[PDB]
Amino acid sequence: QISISSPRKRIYHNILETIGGTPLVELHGVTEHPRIKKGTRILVKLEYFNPMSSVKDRVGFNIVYQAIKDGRLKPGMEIIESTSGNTGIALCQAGAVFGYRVNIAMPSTMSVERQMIMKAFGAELILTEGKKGMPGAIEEVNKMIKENPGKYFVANQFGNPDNTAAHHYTANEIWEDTDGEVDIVVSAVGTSGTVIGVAEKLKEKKKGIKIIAVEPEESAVLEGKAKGPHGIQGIGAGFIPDIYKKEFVDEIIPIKTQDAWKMARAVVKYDGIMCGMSSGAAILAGLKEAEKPENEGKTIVIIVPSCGERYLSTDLYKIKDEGTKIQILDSLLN
Amino acid sequence: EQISISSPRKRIYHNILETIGGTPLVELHGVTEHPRIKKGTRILVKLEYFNPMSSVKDRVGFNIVYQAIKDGRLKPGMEIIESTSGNTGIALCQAGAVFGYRVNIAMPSTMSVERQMIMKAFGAELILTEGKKGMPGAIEEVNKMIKENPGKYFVANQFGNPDNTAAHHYTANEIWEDTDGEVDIVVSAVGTSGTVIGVAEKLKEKKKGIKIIAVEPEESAVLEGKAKGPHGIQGIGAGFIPDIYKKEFVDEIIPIKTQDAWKMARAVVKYDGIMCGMSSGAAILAGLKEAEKPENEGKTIVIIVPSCGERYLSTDLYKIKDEGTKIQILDSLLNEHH
Ligand SMILES: *Cc1c(COP(=O)(O)O)cnc(C)c1O
Ligand SMILES: *Cc1c(COP(=O)(O)O)cnc(C)c1O
Repeated sequence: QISISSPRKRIYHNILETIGGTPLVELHGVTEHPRIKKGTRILVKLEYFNPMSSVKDRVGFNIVYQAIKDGRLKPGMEIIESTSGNTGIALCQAGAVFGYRVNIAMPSTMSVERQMIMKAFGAELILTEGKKGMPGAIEEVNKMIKENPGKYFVANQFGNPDNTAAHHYTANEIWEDTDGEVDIVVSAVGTSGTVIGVAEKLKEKKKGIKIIAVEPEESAVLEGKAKGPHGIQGIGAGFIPDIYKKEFVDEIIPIKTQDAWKMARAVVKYDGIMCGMSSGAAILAGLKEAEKPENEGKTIVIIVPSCGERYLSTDLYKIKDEGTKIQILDSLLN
Repeated sequence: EQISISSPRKRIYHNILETIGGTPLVELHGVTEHPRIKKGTRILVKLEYFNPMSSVKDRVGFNIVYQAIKDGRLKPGMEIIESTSGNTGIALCQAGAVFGYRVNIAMPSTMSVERQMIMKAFGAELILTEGKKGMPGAIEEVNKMIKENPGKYFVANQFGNPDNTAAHHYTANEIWEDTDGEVDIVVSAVGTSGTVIGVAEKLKEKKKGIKIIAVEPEESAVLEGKAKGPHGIQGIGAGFIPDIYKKEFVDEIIPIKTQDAWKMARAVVKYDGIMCGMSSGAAILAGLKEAEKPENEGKTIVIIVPSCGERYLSTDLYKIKDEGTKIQILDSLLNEHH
């Protein structure tokens, strides 16, 4: 028997109130492996259920809403951030609701898709020199702040603890949804707001929970390697964010870009869940935990930051995989 | 005011299909700020893009496949087929993936390449038909395939399948529960008509006096008895009256111009921060038109929002950049006289 969702029994005052309370869903297709025991539970928390389909919805909202409550953002000021991704979308959504102008700086070469999304929300785009990358976008933001003191609130996603703090809700949802049974949480790391915010709130609930960060093998900076070229969009920032707190992270798992994409392909094919690239990374790390003998019967929760639809212009679904399901899962796990 | 985000669901879903439905009902504020709309009337949008694949059709793909499995119309060995280049294709692929059935989707080779990619990701077999022939070419090929392979295929038949309409009794129950029975008017832009009919069937059981409004393109006003015509409101205006349409359940039909549907959608995202799709712009505009009627003062108006704007980035939806303040834009959208 299969029951769909019941009424929410709420009228939301605006779209920001629909942020969070994201669903926790059992994996079955990709967990069908002789070495993963029946009792081991592998669950994915689908952050693309947020109104703009990513985990960053929580971040854009909390950063802006807190700044407004704080007086760090007040009438006549504008929001600014250098970002070409989900954070920019999330800031645009918050700014639209609150009635604050949003300025997003990114290299002109970037996501013309996400550019259009940001413009649709009424953002002013600051398109910087393509060859200078994100450093060039940050550079222009700093120049604008210098020339206009008092005008701008900078979101500062990698240094702002309102990022981290938003994920106390993420943690509370994992705790409640699992009835306190969660044993391990796996999170692919971009800003690190999720892994740290979740870790600190869950540790408050149960010290024994294992917290696993995931990063690209090609840019394993949390593990002390250097910034390198990789293809896992949304993670591998190439530095350790100021909001990172190593004390709260129990293990770091490196995942190859190609394996993350291949995992994401298997998850949509065998579970009907259209996860993004970083989710492929997290889920593979989670499956690797799930086959460990010391983890038999444990409840493993894996954060899924975004949906595959935001990746159609990428190479994510371009490579075809050879073999049967078990062949594909063996190739990922070996 | 205090802004509070959503509480935990307090559920572990056995699979992705269990996350379908129970979509949020959200107040509009920004686009309702016009002198002709009274403070007391409540204008709400039901955001069907909260479904796992971001459209109302998740309910339809699911219920069509599930009810067919339960009935025995779909059984092991058979494959699912449908000619569709829209959201129904995606919803069938999602259902097929979870239930473990092959899904065959037919569409013109030139139509929605992005959602072609989405469907293939889900493991669907794409039947790409001659571009110039359009959807009739796709329907023709599905017809050929089922004729040659009797018993092999289960046809979803979205425009004639009572399981489409039936799925919307849940949509109706959600509207009913979320409004504490206060809902007065439901506005739905019509594609298959599953939503407007299924909602009407169930709500008309709850209380007398709930006004059911269908919305269609001004250019293809076939429900109002006008002739089929070219229009740009993706997801609606099929050009015919679907077999599941029941005119007795519909109180009024509102035609909306393509250009106005787009402009409304642009306004909703900019002033309410809600990224609704094209057909949503049509439904919302119709809803605001209801909200300005004096007989509707203080009523609760519920507008179906079938899809999100991100599915429209390759269209002209956001290419036109409206000049003018919020009040000029809203005033220009409501200014038609009748
Ligand atoms: C932000 C993001 C992440 C990482 O989440 P953090 O909380 O920033 O570490 C992973 N994937 C995608 C697609 C993201 O946008
Ligand atoms: C299906 C659909 C509609 C219309 O809903 P019906 O229940 O088929 O009438 C409107 N917009 C979009 C984008 C759709 O996919």
